[PDB]
Amino acid sequence: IHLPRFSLKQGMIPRHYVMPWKQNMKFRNVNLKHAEACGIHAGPLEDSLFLDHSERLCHGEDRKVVLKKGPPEIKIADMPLHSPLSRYQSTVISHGFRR
Amino acid sequence: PRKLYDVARNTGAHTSSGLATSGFRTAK
Amino acid sequence: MRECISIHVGQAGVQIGNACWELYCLEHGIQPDGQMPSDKTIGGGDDSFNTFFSETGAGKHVPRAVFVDLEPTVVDEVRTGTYRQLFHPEQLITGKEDAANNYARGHYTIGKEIVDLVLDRIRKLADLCTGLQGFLIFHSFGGGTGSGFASLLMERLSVDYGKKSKLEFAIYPAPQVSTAVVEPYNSILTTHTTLEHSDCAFMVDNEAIYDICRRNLDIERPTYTNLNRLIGQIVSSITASLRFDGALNVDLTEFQTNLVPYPRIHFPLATYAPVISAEKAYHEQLSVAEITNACFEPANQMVKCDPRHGKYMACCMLYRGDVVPKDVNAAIATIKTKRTIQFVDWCPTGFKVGINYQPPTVVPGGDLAKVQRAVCMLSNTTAIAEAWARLDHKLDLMYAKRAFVHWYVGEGMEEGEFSEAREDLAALEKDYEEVGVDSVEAEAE
Amino acid sequence: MRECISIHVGQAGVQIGNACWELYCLEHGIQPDGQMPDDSFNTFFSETGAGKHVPRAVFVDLEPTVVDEVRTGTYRQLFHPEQLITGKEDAANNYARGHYTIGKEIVDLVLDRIRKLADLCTGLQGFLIFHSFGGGTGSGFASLLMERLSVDYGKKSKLEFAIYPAPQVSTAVVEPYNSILTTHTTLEHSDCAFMVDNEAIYDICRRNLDIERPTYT
Amino acid sequence: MREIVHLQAGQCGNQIGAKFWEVISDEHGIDPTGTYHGDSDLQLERINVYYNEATGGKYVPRAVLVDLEPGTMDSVRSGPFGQIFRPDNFVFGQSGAGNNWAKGHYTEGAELVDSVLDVVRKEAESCDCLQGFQLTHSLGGGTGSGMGTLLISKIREEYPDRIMNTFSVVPSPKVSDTVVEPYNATLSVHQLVENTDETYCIDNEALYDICFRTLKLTTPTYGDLNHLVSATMSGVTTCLRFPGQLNADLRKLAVNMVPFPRLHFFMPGFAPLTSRGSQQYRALTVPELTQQMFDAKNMMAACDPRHGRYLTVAAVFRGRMSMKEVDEQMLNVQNKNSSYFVEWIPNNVKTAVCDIPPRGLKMSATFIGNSTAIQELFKRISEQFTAMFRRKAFLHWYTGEGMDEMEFTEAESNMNDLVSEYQQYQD
Amino acid sequence: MREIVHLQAGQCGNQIGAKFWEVISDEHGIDPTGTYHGDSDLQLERINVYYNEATGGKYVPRAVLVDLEPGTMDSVRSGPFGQIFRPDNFVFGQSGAGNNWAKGHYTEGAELVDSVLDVVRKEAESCDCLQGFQLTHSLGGGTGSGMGTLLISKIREEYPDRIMNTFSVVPSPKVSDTVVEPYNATLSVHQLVENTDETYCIDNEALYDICFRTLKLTTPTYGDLNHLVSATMSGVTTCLRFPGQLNADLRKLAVNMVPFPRLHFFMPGFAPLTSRGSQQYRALTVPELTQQMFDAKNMMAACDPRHGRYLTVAAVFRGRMSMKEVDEQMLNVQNKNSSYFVEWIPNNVKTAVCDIPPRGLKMSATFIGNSTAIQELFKRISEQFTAMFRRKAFLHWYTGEGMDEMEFTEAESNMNDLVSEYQQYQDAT
Amino acid sequence: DFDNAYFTLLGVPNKPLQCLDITETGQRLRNRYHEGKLAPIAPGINRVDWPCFTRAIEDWSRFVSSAGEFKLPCASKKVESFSGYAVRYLKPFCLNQNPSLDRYGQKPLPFDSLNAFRRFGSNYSRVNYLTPWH
Amino acid sequence: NMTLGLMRGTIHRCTKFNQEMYITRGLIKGPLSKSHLETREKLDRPLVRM
Amino acid sequence: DRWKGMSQEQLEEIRLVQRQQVQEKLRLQEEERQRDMDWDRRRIQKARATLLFE
Amino acid sequence: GLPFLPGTSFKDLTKTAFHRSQTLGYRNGYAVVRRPTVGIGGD
Ligand SMILES: Nc1nc2c(ncn2[C@@H]2O[C@H](COP(=O)(O)OP(=O)(O)OP(=O)(O)O)[C@@H](O)[C@H]2O)c(=O)[nH]1
Ligand SMILES: Nc1nc2c(ncn2[C@@H]2O[C@H](COP(=O)(O)OP(=O)(O)OP(=O)(O)O)[C@@H](O)[C@H]2O)c(=O)[nH]1
Ligand SMILES: Nc1nc2c(ncn2[C@@H]2O[C@H](COP(=O)(O)OP(=O)(O)O)[C@@H](O)[C@H]2O)c(=O)[nH]1
Ligand SMILES: Nc1nc2c(ncn2[C@@H]2O[C@H](COP(=O)(O)OP(=O)(O)O)[C@@H](O)[C@H]2O)c(=O)[nH]1
Ligand SMILES: [Mg+2]
Ligand SMILES: [Mg+2]
Repeated sequence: IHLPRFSLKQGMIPRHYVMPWKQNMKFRNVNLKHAEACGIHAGPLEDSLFLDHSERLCHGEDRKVVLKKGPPEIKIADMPLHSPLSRYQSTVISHGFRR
Repeated sequence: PRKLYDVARNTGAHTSSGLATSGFRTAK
Repeated sequence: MRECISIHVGQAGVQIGNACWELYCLEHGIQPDGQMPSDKTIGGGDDSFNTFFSETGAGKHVPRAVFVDLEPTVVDEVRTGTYRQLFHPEQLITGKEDAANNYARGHYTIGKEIVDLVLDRIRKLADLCTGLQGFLIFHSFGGGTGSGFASLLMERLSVDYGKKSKLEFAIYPAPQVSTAVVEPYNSILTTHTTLEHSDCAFMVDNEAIYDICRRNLDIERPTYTNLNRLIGQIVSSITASLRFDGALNVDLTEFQTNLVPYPRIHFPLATYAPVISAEKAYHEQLSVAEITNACFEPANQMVKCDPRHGKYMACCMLYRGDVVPKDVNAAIATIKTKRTIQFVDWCPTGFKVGINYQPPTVVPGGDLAKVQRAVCMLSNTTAIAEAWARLDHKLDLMYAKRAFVHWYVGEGMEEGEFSEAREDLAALEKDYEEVGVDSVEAEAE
Repeated sequence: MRECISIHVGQAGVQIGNACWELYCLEHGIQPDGQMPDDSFNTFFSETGAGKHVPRAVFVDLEPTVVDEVRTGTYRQLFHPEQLITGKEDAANNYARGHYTIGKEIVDLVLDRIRKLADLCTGLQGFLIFHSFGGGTGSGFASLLMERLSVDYGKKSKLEFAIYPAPQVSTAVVEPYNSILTTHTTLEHSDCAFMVDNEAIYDICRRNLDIERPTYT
Repeated sequence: MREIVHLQAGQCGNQIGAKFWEVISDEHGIDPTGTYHGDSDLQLERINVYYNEATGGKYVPRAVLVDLEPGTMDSVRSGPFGQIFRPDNFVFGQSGAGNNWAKGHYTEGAELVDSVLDVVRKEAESCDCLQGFQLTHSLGGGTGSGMGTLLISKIREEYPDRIMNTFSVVPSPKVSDTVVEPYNATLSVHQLVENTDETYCIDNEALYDICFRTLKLTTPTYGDLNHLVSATMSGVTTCLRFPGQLNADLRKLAVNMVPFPRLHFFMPGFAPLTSRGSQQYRALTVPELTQQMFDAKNMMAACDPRHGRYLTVAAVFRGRMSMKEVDEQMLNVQNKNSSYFVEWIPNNVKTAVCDIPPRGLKMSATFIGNSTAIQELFKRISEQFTAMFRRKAFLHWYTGEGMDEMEFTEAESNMNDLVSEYQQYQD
Repeated sequence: MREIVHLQAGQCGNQIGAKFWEVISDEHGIDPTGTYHGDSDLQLERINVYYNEATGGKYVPRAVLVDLEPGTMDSVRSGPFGQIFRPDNFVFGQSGAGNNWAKGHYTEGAELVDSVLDVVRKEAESCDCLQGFQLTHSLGGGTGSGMGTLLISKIREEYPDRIMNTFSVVPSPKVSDTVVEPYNATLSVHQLVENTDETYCIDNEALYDICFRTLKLTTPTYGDLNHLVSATMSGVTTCLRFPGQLNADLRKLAVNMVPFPRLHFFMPGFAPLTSRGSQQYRALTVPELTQQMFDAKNMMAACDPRHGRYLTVAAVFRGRMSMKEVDEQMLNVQNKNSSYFVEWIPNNVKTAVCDIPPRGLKMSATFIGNSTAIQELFKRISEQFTAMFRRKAFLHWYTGEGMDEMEFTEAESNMNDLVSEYQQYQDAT
Repeated sequence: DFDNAYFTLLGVPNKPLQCLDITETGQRLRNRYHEGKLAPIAPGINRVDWPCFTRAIEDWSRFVSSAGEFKLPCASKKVESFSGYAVRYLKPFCLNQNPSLDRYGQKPLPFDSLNAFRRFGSNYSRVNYLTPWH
Repeated sequence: NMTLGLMRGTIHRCTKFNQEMYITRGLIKGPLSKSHLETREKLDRPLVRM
Repeated sequence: DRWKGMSQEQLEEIRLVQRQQVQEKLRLQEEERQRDMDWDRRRIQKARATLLFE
Repeated sequence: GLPFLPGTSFKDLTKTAFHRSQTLGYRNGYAVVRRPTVGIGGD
């Protein structure tokens, strides 16, 4: 009944990338018990996080914990003169002039 | 002279010539 | 053992064959009289001509072709030309009056009195063949006998010869350049035959070959002969594995196996890779990566469509000359990296390769340079729908006020042909967009 | 595997690249007709399996009078016949023209030839773009070319050798507009920008070199 | 192979067909005796389109010469090329029609239509595959405008599924030649509408403008006008008798240029017309032929294309040319003048290219244009008809042969209906 | 290819354009039969700018000749260089305009515009990439003024993106040839500011001044003034026809010179002008060329730039030279008399260099300069107009053609607006 | 370029392979004819017209192209030079054709004389206020 | 014609907004020919694998 | 199974055939130039004879 | 022997007589056609 449920095909996504914690023979059983406790996946069948230029989207972390992760989005105000994003100040300047 | 430029075409140390100046030419 | 019977219908078919068979007579050692001076071939096994040629009782070679036209003004050129003694006199069928750009005439009135002789000649040609791979039909859509009589010929051939393979190399009406007014009617009404009674239909735009000739070659103001040479090179490349030796030979059945995903999807796209003049081959080399990347460009395509907007469903690469499979593998691994060539989701491999060791043969007074390598991409794309979308608009514009239908209905055709053909083309459009939709979810938020 | 594609846009770019490629041909073993009369040439020159070396450059200009001298004179044999891209009209000292109206129908050909040059590249270090701020195609089409080069290739380094407008002398009147408008775009699409000035080179040629009355060459 | 039985009725028909057969015999290489003295093999490969194989190794024309009075046949028989025609084909009466349509249709043409139909039944059934018939006549005269339409009405019954062409000379706007000419013009248009597959309308001062402005001829005779009409007459069928890259017969043009069965009035043209002193100031080249093809100073009808919308346009080319240049020129002319072509036909140009040019010419072309600007000629003839018919001006010369006035009423009603139906496709 | 379609108009237009085509055929090495006989291969690749291709390797000029009488047409056709022109390009009428702007613009000249338009569309659709047009006429005539303006205002809206140049000859203040010429001058100047991109103002007595003091010419016929006009007529389009270190076409001299769409009146000049007695006593150098360009006795309009402010100055140099002693000299002339250049543009100088000189000259240079001192021509033409119009001196020769009498009033109003607009942009800080 | 004394074989000069420049085919305005020459006779094929082309020239052109451009092999060289027998037929009282013939013809006429039969370009017509023909 | 005159700024601004938005859309996706991608930009990376 | 590829002399032959094709292109360009000049001369001859008769 | 184009027909200017001859005719009700032994003008 269940079929693989992938995402939109983008660039910058490998044709085949598996999480390196599944292929580790040392530190294997502790990883499997951790995955069972977290309830992610322990089976071998759908074990490709990135396939056919798309995300697996099926056997992960319920698709809401993944999105609600990391720091929140930053207000687009100005880049300081050391940030790597300071090359793109010229578009932020134009967007501030637009309003 | 167009006779000179045909005799001098095949002059050298390891060059075979069949043309002859003022006479019959070889059959090969 | 590997025969192939060519059928050339119409003026476009005959003039295409006049270059195709000169190319075939030059690839093998065939003089225009019909002689083979030397039995040994530089790349084959002393019977390589059996795909196209047959022996007679006088040490002569005769092509396995039937030239059909409803008027003799172009077939008598073959009967009086340089290859007058090469062809059997019966192998060049002719009619009395042409259909005069009318599908109805060539399908119902004029074509009924000449179809029996053509089927008789096809039967006597296929009698000699013991290993007949398939047919190769050459016609054009914008005509009366290339669109009307070819339809009747394919309808009778399908019921006569069963599930034997057949291929057509048709000429499609260009988006902007046309030589006829009533051309969209004939081009619409012949879609049912190339959809139903076909195995792999090829569509060729004259305009796209015009851009290829003016841009890649240094030929400004080309004619139909320079257009026909390229089509001859392509049909030579699609059949070169049935004659000559190579690393990875591919027959015409592996073609439809690795190219046709569904029986109603048999419209791939043709492009020839190293189409350059002798002027510009002096500077650049012709490596496998160069002529694999150049095949994917929209300008190099032989129809006026943009493959970037569509997605590839299958791809068949046919290689000629100095080609070792390592180079093909490297080129394919290169072209899988880039974002531009986007494949469909249900085809993870999407490539079929074929390698032959013979470089393509040039003709005297030809346009293309003599090269070491040649590729002929033959791939189906969802980007072929933007020709049917352009044709349906013209048919709807003409038929909405019922312009030229009086020349058709009074010639035996029931007037409901146009509506049914338009509905068929609409169903084809919907089917071609049904196989292109990604079976994935559009993220969230 | 250490290759550097050069791009020359405009009259200033072409007249700089002529001297540049003369020096490049003399420095390596490359004859003016592309022949040989030891792998140092592979950065700038490509290889064909017949003894012919092809430069890794594009000469792009909208007016035809500057590039047609290249495909007529001595080094006409060296360059590929297509690598000299040429338009019909010019940008006419207008950044707006060469950036929005005339430069739009030319940029596809230049992008295609840049892609075909990069297909020969396996170790592409970066680009070298030569143009001038005071012109129309040297400011409009150069900005658009780098602006789509960044989306074509990404973080690959593109180096600039731009003829900045001189303080005292000038060849045009409208050049502050072009020089204002192109530095709004050569800020986010240029990793480096080596600046040169014409009158400083005039003073250098007058004082350090013996040459009074110096041409552009 | 494909056979044309050329018919001509009247003084205009005979004097045009004389120059027509002169031009054809020059092109196919036929001396005035009748034999072949040409210098090519292509001139004999399709010579049976216009000629008959007979005794002497000579070729006689398929010409049927018809007149009610033999006055002008005397001049063509005394010409340089008057000995080729068979003496049995000359059909002639004793009294002329006197510019009367009724005499050429009911009284004097009725006694002569038997022998003409015998001659054309013999000439049409000596054919392996007859393509169609060809009539040259005039719409102003008496034996042309009556006898030719009687011949069409009698021939279309015998051969209904064949192609009929009519290179009629339609009346002239400014100065006429016959006073009673609008009556003949209306009564003959009423027959040509229902009776003819392809009609070609030629005006006389259109040709006068051609000879005066384009060719700069100070003293032009009628030989030059007949030469121009013959040149555009031979260019329609030039692909039947010579090969080419794209061939088109009469039937292909009939299919392409006739949308609905009542629009077949075309405006002929001839492309490489250049003055003597302007010959070296211009080149023969496909753009400089297709520009003069579409020019208003080149049409053979006295109504410019700008008065209406171009419906369909033919272009039959002859010579060594490239197809890309031709098919880009015909696309460019449609793209530039987008307001003068009908929007509901995506392509308004049919193109054919032949192989052999005329002698002494590199390139030649024959403009054939179906336009909605020819409806202003029929309006002009119709209003002149109403001015004449309101007071019954010359009507007693027509009722005196037993004609009803309802004929005139119905002949003007058909013209009015065709004018209103041409106006339907103006928008 | 960037080709110019040349448009003669009237007697002045024809007499200038015959000499112009003579110098163009001299530069490209074209004989009167129409072939090529040049001594260099640099004279042929850019011949499509002015010459169309005819059969047999014959080059026909890209000119249409317009007149309203056959007097000057027949003279220029029978001249030594009259056989190059296409026979169909001669379009003329029977009844002249009679030195009437209204006859040339409304009644007689309107009969003829539909044939000149036919020849122009005949000639412009044969162009691959047409650059623009070029009109030669005079503002004191009847068919140079009226018919020429109708051509200007009728080919502009068909081709609304090209570059339009007029080499107009505006009336002289002092020497006069036509009594009624202020009316024609005003009514053509009012129309010349809406449908032109570049206008070159030339006065006859300015050319007489050049011939009498600079050239030391003693009996200058109209041919010498025609050469003086035509040398700078060919000195502007020279960068299209020949290569150079710094190229500039008509449009590059259009964007760089006109600041606003109603300031396009320049004063031409020609640098290396000397007498025959002073032929060998001169070193043809750039400091001897720029010094003569900016001299007040060199401009071909009788408006002294010392009475105004130079809005923009353009200079096109010809001949092999470098780019130091060009730019240093133009900097020096910008800094020496800085009171005559507007301060609200910091660099008023445009410079182009071509390296193919005219034959017989090592170096040459053409001046094009936009100045606000051109208002003294307009205001003085207006003064002579209003000394005439208030008494209705010759208005019956104009009113009798259906022209409304308010047209003179709005022409005078627009002329005064031009003068005031030039006045505000002078003292603007 | 086919004339060279040092490459004479059997009395005919031939063009070597090292003198061919690849850029010559893209030179439209370098190898071109300037004037040419007329003859005071009727048109036709004759012995004094220089570029007169018969039906024996096109057959020769098709033959030479199918003969591999007349190669000349040598010892220790597969192809050395190009034979001069393939370019002989492009190698050469009579008057000049370019002097104009319009100067001995009639004078040009005004536009209203040319409009004697049908009127073109009239201001008071329908077509003057419609879009013109480009 | 004044209603024609004022429209040109809005059309040109819409064209420029479309051009800039197309370019940033192309910048969100990666470069063509992923062999040009430097090692700091792949989603795999050395840092994310550990 | 084990073909390495074409040797040096085959590629040299392909290069020589390309050079021959370049030479043929030169010859055919001269051909078409002379054809155009021929027919120009024909037309001008006819025009001059007609002018003489006039 | 000039080529037959529609600008090369000319009139015989030095021709005075223009008589025609009735080659067509009737003898006894039969449409007789005889050979032309003379042209237009007695030639
Ligand atoms: N590429 C190419 N296309 C051709 C050629 N000849 C004809 N065509 C195409 O064919 C169309 C002409 O109509 P055809 O289909 O050839 O006519 P037909 O097959 O003879 O049918 P009928 O004319 O009715 O007898 C044109 O639209 C051309 O595009 C050719 O030699 N090469
Ligand atoms: N250093 C140097 N600068 C040059 C050279 N050639 C032109 N320039 C500069 O170019 C400027 C003139 O504008 P161009 O760069 O030629 O204009 P363009 O690039 O051709 O583009 P358009 O203005 O549309 O013609 C001058 O200000 C010079 O500073 C050169 O050879 N060397
Ligand atoms: N254009 C043209 N018209 C002709 C010619 N010969 C006769 N006509 C026309 O013939 C008409 C005169 O009637 P005609 O045919 O002579 O009378 P019919 O012989 O009794 O039919 C006029 O309208 C003339 O225009 C010709 O050679 N050229
Ligand atoms: N400066 C100059 N003026 C000329 C020339 N030929 C005529 N003119 C002037 O043109 C003015 C009158 O122009 P006109 O001949 O009436 O123009 P028209 O309307 O075409 O007739 C007079 O003031 C003449 O001085 C010339 O070669 N140079
Ligand atoms: Mg056909
Ligand atoms: Mg420039």
